[PDB]
Amino acid sequence: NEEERLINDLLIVNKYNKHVRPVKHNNEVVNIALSLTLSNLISLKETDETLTSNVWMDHAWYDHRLTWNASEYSDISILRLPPELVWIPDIVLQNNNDGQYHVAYFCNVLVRPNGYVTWLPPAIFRSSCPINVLYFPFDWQNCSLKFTALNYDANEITMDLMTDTIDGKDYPIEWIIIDPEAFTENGEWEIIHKPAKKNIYPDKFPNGTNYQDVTFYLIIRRKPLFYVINFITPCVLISFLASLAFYLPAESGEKMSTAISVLLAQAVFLLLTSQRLPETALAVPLIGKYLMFIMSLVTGVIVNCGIVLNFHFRTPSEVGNWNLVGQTIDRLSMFIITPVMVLGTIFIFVMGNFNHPPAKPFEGDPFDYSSDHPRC
Amino acid sequence: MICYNQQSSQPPTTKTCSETSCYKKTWRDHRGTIIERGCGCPKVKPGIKLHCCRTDKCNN
Amino acid sequence: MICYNQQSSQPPTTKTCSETSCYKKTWRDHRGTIIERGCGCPKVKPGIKLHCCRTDKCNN
Amino acid sequence: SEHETRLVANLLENYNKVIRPVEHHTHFVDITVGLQLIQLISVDEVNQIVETNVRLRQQWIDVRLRWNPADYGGIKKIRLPSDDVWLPDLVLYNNADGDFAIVHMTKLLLDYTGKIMWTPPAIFKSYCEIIVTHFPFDQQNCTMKLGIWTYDGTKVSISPESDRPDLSTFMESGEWVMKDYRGWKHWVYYTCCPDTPYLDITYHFIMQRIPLYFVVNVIIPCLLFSFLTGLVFYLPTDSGEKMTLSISVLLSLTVFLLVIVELIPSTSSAVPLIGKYMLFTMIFVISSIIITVVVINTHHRWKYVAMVIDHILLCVFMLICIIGTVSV
Amino acid sequence: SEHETRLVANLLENYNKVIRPVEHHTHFVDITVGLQLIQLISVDEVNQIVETNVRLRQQWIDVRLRWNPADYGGIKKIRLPSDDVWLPDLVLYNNADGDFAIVHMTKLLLDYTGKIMWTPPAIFKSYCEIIVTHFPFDQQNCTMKLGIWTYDGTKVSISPESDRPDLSTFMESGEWVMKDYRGWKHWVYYTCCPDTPYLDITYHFIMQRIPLYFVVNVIIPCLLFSFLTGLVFYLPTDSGEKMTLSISVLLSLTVFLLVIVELIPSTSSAVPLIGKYMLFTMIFVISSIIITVVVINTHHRSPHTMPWVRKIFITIPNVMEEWKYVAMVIDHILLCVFMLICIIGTVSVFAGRLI
Amino acid sequence: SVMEDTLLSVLFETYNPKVRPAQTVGDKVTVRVGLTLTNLLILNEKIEEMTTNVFLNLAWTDYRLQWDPAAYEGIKDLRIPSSDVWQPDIVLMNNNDGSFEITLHVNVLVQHTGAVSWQPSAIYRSSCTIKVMYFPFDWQNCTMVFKSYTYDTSEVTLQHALDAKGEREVKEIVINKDAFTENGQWSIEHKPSRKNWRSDDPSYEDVTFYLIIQRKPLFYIVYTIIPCILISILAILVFYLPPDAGEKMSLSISALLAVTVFLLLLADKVPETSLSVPIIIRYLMFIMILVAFSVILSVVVLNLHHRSPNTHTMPNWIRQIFITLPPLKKDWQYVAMVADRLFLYVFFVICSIGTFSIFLDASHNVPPDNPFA
Amino acid sequence: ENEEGRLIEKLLGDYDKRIIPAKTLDHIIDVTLKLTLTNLISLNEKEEALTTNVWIEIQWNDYRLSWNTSEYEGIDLVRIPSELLWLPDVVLENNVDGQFEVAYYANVLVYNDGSMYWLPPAIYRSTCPIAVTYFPFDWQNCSLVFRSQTYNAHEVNLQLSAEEGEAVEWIHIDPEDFTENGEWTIRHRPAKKNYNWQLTKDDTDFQEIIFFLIIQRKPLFYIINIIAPCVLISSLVVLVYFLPAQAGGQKCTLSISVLLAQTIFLFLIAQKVPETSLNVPLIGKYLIFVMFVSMLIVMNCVIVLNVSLRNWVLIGKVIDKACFWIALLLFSIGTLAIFLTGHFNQVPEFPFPGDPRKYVP
Ligand SMILES: *[C@@H]1O[C@H](CO)[C@@H](O[C@@H]2O[C@H](CO)[C@@H](O[C@@H]3O[C@H](CO[C@H]4O[C@H](CO[C@H]5O[C@H](CO)[C@@H](O)[C@H](O)[C@@H]5O)[C@@H](O)[C@H](O)[C@@H]4O)[C@@H](O)[C@H](O)[C@H]3NC(C)=O)[C@H](O)[C@H]2NC(C)=O)[C@H](O)[C@H]1NC(C)=O
Ligand SMILES: *[C@@H]1O[C@H](CO)[C@@H](O[C@@H]2O[C@H](CO)[C@@H](O)[C@H](O)[C@H]2NC(C)=O)[C@H](O)[C@H]1NC(C)=O
Ligand SMILES: *[C@@H]1O[C@H](CO)[C@@H](O[C@@H]2O[C@H](CO)[C@@H](O)[C@H](O)[C@H]2NC(C)=O)[C@H](O)[C@H]1NC(C)=O
Ligand SMILES: *[C@@H]1O[C@H](CO)[C@@H](O)[C@H](O)[C@H]1NC(C)=O
Repeated sequence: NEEERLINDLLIVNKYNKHVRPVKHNNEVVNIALSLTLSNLISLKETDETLTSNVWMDHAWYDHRLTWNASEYSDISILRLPPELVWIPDIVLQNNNDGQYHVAYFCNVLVRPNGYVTWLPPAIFRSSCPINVLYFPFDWQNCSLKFTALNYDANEITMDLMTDTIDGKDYPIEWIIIDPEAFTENGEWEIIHKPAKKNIYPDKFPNGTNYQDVTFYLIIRRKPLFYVINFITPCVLISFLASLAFYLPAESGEKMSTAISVLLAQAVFLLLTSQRLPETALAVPLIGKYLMFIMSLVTGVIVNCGIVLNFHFRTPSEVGNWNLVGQTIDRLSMFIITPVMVLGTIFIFVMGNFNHPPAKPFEGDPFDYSSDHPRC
Repeated sequence: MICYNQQSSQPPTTKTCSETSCYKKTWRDHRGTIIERGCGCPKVKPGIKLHCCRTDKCNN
Repeated sequence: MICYNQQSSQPPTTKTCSETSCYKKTWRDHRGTIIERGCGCPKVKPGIKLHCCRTDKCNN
Repeated sequence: SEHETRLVANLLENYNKVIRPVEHHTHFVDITVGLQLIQLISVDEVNQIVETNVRLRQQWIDVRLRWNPADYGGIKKIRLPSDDVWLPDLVLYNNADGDFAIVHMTKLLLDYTGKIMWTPPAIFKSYCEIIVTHFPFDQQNCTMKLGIWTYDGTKVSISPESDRPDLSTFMESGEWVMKDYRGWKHWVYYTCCPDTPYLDITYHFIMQRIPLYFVVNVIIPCLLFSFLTGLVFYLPTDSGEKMTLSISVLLSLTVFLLVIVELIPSTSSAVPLIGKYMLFTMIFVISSIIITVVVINTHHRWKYVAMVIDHILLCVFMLICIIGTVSV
Repeated sequence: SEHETRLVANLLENYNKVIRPVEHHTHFVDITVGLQLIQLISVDEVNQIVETNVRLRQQWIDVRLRWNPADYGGIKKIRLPSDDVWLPDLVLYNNADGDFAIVHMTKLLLDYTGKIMWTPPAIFKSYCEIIVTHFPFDQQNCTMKLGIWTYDGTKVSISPESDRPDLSTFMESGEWVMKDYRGWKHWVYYTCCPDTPYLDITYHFIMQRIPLYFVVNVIIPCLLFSFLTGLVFYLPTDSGEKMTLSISVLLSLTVFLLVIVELIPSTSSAVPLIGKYMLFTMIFVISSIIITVVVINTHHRSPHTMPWVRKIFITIPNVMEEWKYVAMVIDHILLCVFMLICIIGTVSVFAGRLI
Repeated sequence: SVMEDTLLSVLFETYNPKVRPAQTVGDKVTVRVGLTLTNLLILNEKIEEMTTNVFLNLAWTDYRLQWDPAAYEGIKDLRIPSSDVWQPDIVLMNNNDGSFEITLHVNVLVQHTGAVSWQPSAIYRSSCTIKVMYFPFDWQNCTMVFKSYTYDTSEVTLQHALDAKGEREVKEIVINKDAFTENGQWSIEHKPSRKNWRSDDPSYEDVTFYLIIQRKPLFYIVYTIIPCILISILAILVFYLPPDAGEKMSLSISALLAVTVFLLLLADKVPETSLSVPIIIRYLMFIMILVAFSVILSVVVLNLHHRSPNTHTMPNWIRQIFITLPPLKKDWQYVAMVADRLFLYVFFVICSIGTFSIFLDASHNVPPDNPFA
Repeated sequence: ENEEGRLIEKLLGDYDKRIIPAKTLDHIIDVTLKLTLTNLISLNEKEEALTTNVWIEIQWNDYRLSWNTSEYEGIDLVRIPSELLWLPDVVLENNVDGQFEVAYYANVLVYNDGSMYWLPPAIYRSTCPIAVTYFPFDWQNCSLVFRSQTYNAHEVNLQLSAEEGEAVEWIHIDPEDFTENGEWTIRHRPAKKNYNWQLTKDDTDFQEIIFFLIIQRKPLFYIINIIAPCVLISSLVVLVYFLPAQAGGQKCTLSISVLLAQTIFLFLIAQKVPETSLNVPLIGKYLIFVMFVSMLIVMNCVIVLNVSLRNWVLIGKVIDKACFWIALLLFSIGTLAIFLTGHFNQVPEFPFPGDPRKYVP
């Protein structure tokens, strides 16, 4: 096996040091190209604002020390070496809830005779990303994974993007690579935009670990089916019953029961929705706005039908006149308030339903960052 | 109906089938690009291009 | 009255108290057999054998 | 044994676990991969993750670990640790949040001809495509995909030892039944490289959910409230208990909706039979409330027409409740 | 420092960390173990575990780690990592689900005479003994047992550093208050082994729960429900309204049962005071249901004729349509007796552990 | 490069990271401790714990790692892995869990003069007392203390970190605006830093970083205050209903059941600390007691309404007082109505005054301008 | 000078921890192990996992680690750390998580003749299916399977420890330093060596040592918070037969409110019952039955109201009185039979039904 001789010459005979970056002189930079393959989106449960996702982050850099003449040995074109024997540029996810900064599996690398090293270690990342609940559950979340090189500054290594070839020309991979056959869509979240960007901050200096950044954005829109079946429809129907409670005669003194019981069902729905969202105070959720609007309206319903009941049971110390007065005020109140409730619910739930993402990430950039139409 | 049943850039290979359609399926994964050839043309996941065809040996 | 206050197989020792009874509490743990001796005798958890004895020097 | 000590010393004097064990780098190391199912830890429908307890049976031949038994007292098997020999890095291609490779060492058996038998355990959290359409009477056909992560087909080739996984020591899950289970080996070629095969093995298990927990917990009370709500129409309007009974069964249905929504999976991929039946019951109750409010309005406006309307509504809603609970 | 580098190189040349530091094998290593309670992290009753953040401080002398300060320039204290010297293996005997030994190393302090000063931290999930009988007015006395695992008394001897645990830097728990903390050492001999003592050190902390969360979240609503359920008897039967009030206060109390069982620990060793009170209140409300039902049945009786009933119910009014009057008298009698029962039961259930 | 390898071999020929640097016996190593707060993850009060992602600035001068750049191809600084260089055990002391040491071990940066820098990231979970008596309208101090676990003031001397352009020290938690995400329910008003000693312990010194953060209660305000206001409106309305409707108890006890439902809702989200009662729980109990008194007084109203001369005889005192306040059964309904109106006015006064007082008490809670740190 | 240093340096010199200690071929290392339960931490039915803190002791013989006590200052017992010696890879196979090995790697006590005494404490998340048929009045039969992870029956011989000449075929319990779990009480605790006859002498799964734990739940928390409140509240549906059948008689709201309280109890029991779909829990059966009883109550109230407000009221009262006894008898016999079936479920007085031995010291 010529592999024995090749490895011994590369690592031991030449005195390979894995703690020194591969440059000829200590003024050149190491060009490190990154990609990101999203194996699957596990969940984005909103209580802790975690984006847990299995990703396949791919590296590619040049190591002049890991080079050899193929013809001198047997025709060995590809070589494999564990990471703990070769210089591995450790880039970490800067934003993550847990303490996992590196990749999950430190898999074997591939090195060519020219020194081109490629590393694709799988990783499970639980990043921290804020959630705007303003248009819940019809909301789209725009939160990303931020990768930075904390071991070397931008003066020593540079985090570029992977470049591939289609017609002899190189174009950067400016998106998260998704395997259309293998990828199965998440049961709650739909991926709309997957842009990738390299960030340079002119505020800080190149001789610093926080001058360069590579960010893999993920704009995903929730599928509003569970909530429109178990939260929206029954609440709307019981609100409709609250509105219809005015069409009940006051002779049977049992209208208060219907109104207050509908309000209590509203309280139960509030209980249910209170444990589905984070305690974020940036903006009131659309479910929260709708629920408080409808409960205020139901309280107004209760107060108004209480006024009707008090007017109905008036006495001189003729009763038909009071009964007709109560019926007239009840009909007038119904005609006033039922359209208000119907229009309010329709307006709220078409305002929420009209929340498509802007179809263009980075609003000040005409590029759509889609794999179908690359840049170069 | 005769059409190629090979995959990617293998040497050409044909098979006989009763369907009147023959398809070429192309998509890219984390490593490279895959071309799949066969008879008929069924539904595919989003992001995959397909080439439903009706004549003999047209999914080259 | 006088009982024995030794434990396990220690050299014999004697003690006097206001109770007119002795005891010898023997139980097995993961390392050996333990014997506890004194005067009187209390209630014990299941699995322990007692020798509640009213005479003198009877818990040997 | 001093003889086995001599084996362990001599075999590892000049052994590199970094380098794959082949006579010439052109050749390939053949590996027979086998799976042995033990139990299903859980099946997470909302997260689309299936967690299982398996041990991965791997067999392959090492050319640098041969010896003559007659030269060493007649022994023919040793138990070298995993971290002392070369290992194929078999990983899950569809891992959700588990460990991609195997993190248990479990010293491997090594024959005198070079054959190596490794059986380390693992907790495979494979990503599972959950189809909530006939829940709970649903079938799951989600798999686990295995393959060599860094080596390709012409370097390291994996073959299934049997056409189906091993379930001779399977433990009954209690809510899942295996109708079928097989294993397939896939050849995939890339346009980069016409003669570089890439091999993987997918072990797919067919699972039937046992529909008893959700039936006695979610199905019985839905039918229960549904049969209640059509019964209010037989009450006379004279007693002031019509709205009370109707709205109170509605409120009990709301609390039941609460227990369902905290019980059934929250996945939004598709509405299941549970969701359809819950919606049907909810619509039934709402329509009952509206029409019986109209009934009271007819009464306090007429008694005979109100009563005959009530009987007709009772018959119609019994009929539609029966057909709805039978169809779903 | 070059002197300290030379000293470290000299000390760790022939040193072996798998041999206890005694001049002769018959000797024993003398160790003084002491604890520092930093905080009481949590006490869960259902799993019967107490978890706290401590750092056990132990001292011993290592003869073969001594040196002459005058030779090495005058250094008297050095800071070897704990991974390369001999360490006693103190093991929490009543560990529930934590770590038996420690996992943090936290390099020790070594003196020129061989004395070792090592204070590593550890979170002890020590098994507790929970008595839920006066909960939430409960006092717990569960311990924290430490001892050498593999060695015995004649080979490795441990003694407490101080008669009490160190609580100088113990922050307030916020839901527990500590009466007493104490440290005891026990010798145990086996029927084997007539002159082989086995040593351990047991630290116990008397913990009393601060009863303000449960009183104002779990007990006051119970008091309100108990007061309200007996008040339906003042509401006249003429309105069809006794039933709704009583059954709805029962339903509200059922929802409060849901929340109380969501809050109260689910241990089943014994019925707690809160559990006894809620069971009492359940029985009280149910009895009110039956009594209200029989009163309503009495009210709407009508001619069967009214019997001695009018003889006592029409003498009772003298010491303070006929069916309505007797129902009213019965309702006031029951309201009075039910208020009395409610107040005496409330006093008696919490009588004790508060007096 | 080859020259970097030569320099690394020369520097680490006789250097061990287990020896504290000291020119002379008894010298002190001045370690500068700083902190950049990337984001404030959570401050859940159920377990009395705050989780933060921070970069922990360190800077100490190690004499052994100094060289002449003129003889090494003009190289001024090197990136050496943190395990190959001595570092002080600067760890978090008031950590709720057992994680004392920094999570991420980034390689150190050493200049040719011996100066060493370290910016290791960590996910620190520190324990901090929660002053839950104005909850949720409260601000938390929630300190965070850093010190060298093994070295004391006789071996190291902790100091404050230096800014980017280093002439003056920074005495506060600096934030990189490029990498920072607001929590969404907490706002960082004050973020001072101060070194602490103890008179009883002359061998003690730490660097402490505080976070005077005031909660944004909009979620709690809406989800509890608004339904509680509606419940109070129902409880004040139930009087205005006529007794003849025979439905006062339905509304009253439904409101009480609702407020118990919100008690169930909030019992999950309130901390289980017995030091004091928060404002929100006191408000919930005030509303519940108000509804209970509404139920009792409405029972009294119904009892006075249904009384009849054949069963009850009007006393003289109620006749004069209830027929006094307005400025044979018909007298009973009239007294019932007058008592009802009196109860309505009384509960209006009580509810309005109590709610306004509670909200004013919980609204005048503002963190001080000077954090006293 | 501590001569234990001389012994350690002599013994561990030219000692390989990856070698079976067999003297020659056909030598099987007889491994004797006994289990000492310290704490039964918990048993959650949702995950079907049993958590216990156990101190398993392992004894075996190593000919390479024997010396002559006469020439080493008369010492015969030495403590060697476990990571420097060969150990039999005995692991708990039936674990929900991946914690096969022990928690604390304690020192190994070597003797003069090469004997071994290893007592590593461990915490195990062992698995055991839950028999929910008689919940909560149920007894669980949970097991702990120990077998060698690597060596087969031709290399090691697992067996129970022998004390005083009699094998300890039980899990040792310290009678004076043991406290009950507080929800589970331990009735039986046998231990027996088991063979997998479907599998040959090789393949590492032939032999095993199984430590059983037959434990019965203490149903005091469930009775006072779920069972008794449910039966007390739903005993109220029979009182609808004494209320008048008119406006204000107000039977329907009582029936429906008791039913809604039973629904709230269904929610409450939802967090306690496990997800096993093999058998319906006994309390679940009782809950379904009692909701059906309330259903008959509601329907009967409906017909009583219809008859009393049509026909004539007295015949409605006759129907009411006649059906009150039927409903009361039905509810009483149903609840009594269900709770008698639950109570009569007791642990069998034999650990193994066919085995006459008691399996207890
Ligand atoms: C708690 O659960 C445990 C297990 O979950 C219960 O323990 C069970 O108790 C049963 C009652 O005693 C046991 O049944 C008895 O098993 C033994 C042994 O069975 C094994 O050997 C059989 C015979 O093999 C020989 O013959 C074959 C044919 O010639 C040969 O091919 C072979 O090489 C052997 O030479 C074999 O057929 C079988 O498959 C087993 O491998 C039998 O001898 C008894 O007849 C069984 N019945 C009785 C009444 O004794 C059962 O084995 C045992 N399980 C385990 C895993 O040990 C325990 O009872 C439960 N506690 C309760 C309910 O309180
Ligand atoms: C998704 O979020 C990212 C980052 O939060 C946005 O990118 C930045 O947006 C701001 C807001 O206008 C710009 O000032 C920046 O120039 C953008 N880029 C960077 C690198 O910060 C992005 O616009 C968001 N997209 C959508 C559709 O919301
Ligand atoms: C936050 O807490 C710290 C300490 O926990 C407070 O710092 C103390 O402030 C007082 C008042 O100036 C000093 O007398 C003490 O010496 C300080 N230190 C200690 C340890 O008590 C700080 O004032 C608190 N912040 C606020 C806003 O109250
Ligand atoms: C980084 O470069 C700037 C630019 O002049 C300089 O001011 C600063 O001191 C440098 N920092 C270091 C650590 O060399």
